[PDB]
Amino acid sequence: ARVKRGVIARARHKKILKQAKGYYGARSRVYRVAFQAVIKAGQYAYRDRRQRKRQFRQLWIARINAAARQNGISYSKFINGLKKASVEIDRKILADIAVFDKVAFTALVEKAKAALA
Amino acid sequence: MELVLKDAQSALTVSETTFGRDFNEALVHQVVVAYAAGARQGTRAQKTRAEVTGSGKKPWRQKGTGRARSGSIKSPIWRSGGVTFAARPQDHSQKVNKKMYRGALKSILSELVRQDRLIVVEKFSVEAPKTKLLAQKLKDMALEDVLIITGELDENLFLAARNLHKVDVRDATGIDPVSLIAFDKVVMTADAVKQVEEMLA
Amino acid sequence: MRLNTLSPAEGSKKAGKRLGRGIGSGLGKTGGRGHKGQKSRSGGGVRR
Amino acid sequence: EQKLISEEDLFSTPVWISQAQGIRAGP
Amino acid sequence: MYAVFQSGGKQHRVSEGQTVRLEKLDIATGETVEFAEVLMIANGEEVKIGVPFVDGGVIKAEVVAHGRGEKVKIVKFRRRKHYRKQQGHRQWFTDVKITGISA
RNA sequence: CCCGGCGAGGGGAGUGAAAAAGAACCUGAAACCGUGUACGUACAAGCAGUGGGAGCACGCUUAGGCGUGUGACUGCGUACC
Ligand SMILES: O=C(N[C@H](CO)[C@H](O)c1ccc([N+](=O)[O-])cc1)C(Cl)Cl
Repeated sequence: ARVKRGVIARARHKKILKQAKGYYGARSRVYRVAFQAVIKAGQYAYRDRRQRKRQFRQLWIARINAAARQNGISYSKFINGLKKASVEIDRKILADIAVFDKVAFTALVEKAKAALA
Repeated sequence: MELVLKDAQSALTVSETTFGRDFNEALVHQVVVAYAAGARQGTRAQKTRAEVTGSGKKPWRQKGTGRARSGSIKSPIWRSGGVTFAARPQDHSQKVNKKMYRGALKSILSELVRQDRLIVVEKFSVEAPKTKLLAQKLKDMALEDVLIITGELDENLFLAARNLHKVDVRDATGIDPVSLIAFDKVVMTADAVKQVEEMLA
Repeated sequence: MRLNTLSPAEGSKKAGKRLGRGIGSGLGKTGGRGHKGQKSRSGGGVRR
Repeated sequence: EQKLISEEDLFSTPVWISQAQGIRAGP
Repeated sequence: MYAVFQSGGKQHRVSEGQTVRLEKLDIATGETVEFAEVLMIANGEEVKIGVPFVDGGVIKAEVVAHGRGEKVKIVKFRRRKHYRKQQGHRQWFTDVKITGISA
């Protein structure tokens, strides 16, 4: 009962070289190199799902700050103003409003200015 | 506990412990596995590193050459002369308890009754040893894939059945567990019942 | 009951071990022997 | 008529004797 | 005119006719949902929240599809320590079309 | 029948179901070596990936800012055993 490997082993390798498309040099050609490349791709992929959520918030905060200071208040006071005014609009939405409706954003600065005084 | 005869209309009284008892799936399965294991020609072999034809000299000087160290051109890592754990002829047959065998025959036979795959008749024989003659009879009874168990090893019946693949003939003494399963219908003579009954009891 | 509708009893046929066949099996590398020393060796061990 | 060549590329040349041979160390 | 509302424990800024992808809702794909907790409504003029949520403010919407998104692969991997796994995930979602912003 | 050293090797015709079945002949994978288009690249410094993420080009997105490729800038990031 001799079992030959030919068909199954090729299929397993071809799956990996397919995951390695676009990579430079041996990493897309040579299984031994590709297999290490594809795993580390996975390790970074896992990681950057968590990192992505850090990067975007830093962006939103930075944009609100710019627009807040444009209406004559700092980010840190503005958010505190909104909290004591019991406004709950989050920073993804606020950074969006900061760009596309500067007039609504100004109205949120007053709302937050009133409460803060 | 009565099995109705096909045509004579003369019911036959049998032991409910033999023909009327519950199907033991786990038991039957064990006895069918051992029969099939009992059928193998355990005939094979390969060569160990001791048995491959070739020489005992180390290829290398142990040290100094850049190669991997070697001891034997018959090492199982080497092309030719491999086979780390080579096969021998071996006996695959298994034990079955007398009682687990009989108990198993009884369970399957009792199911045959329940599934209406068992056919009881007064007599079952043929005239001249012509397979064609048997073939005619079998169509008439609406049977095709069938095991025949007769009272005595009837020869005409035996000869006529040899070329019919879907038909097998057997005397009561020579029955076995897998044949009673492997056919769509099973035919037993009245005499065949009495012999099977005594045997299992 | 046909030859292709028979099974063993549940819990009748435990599968048993096959060492050194990948990380997933749990027994890849070493094979349950630990690392080095007399017990890890082929034919290795002390008498009764 | 281009039959394969003898080649005579059997390569039992491996492996020739191998001294350092060499630096003296280190005592 | 847009409005802001909660749903899949996250917020969305949306206008009428827009399709927006939410966390899974227990609603059949032809029924209408109402979101009655709305953080802002803005048109020519703009009513914002004081107490959280707009007083008279309701958003009505139609559930258009349930489905599953692109597969993502999780890999965990401890080098030299004879450990890894790999593992799959597809996340549920409901898509809704905004049909009404009620101020 | 041609090119061609009365060569090799090719191209036609013809055989042949099929010649990309033609004696270096069943099928006919990859490392490796090529030709052809798409995009990228000569002020720009490092496990070559991933998270962002401009173009430009395709399949019209087959009226719906949709799929494939390519991907400038940019945040993280020292292979495996
Ligand atoms: O092989 C030698 N040198 C090795 C190099 O691997 C080592 O660096 C070394 C150097 C100096 C020495 N000494 O001065 O006695 C001994 C060893 C001999 Cl000189 Cl000992």
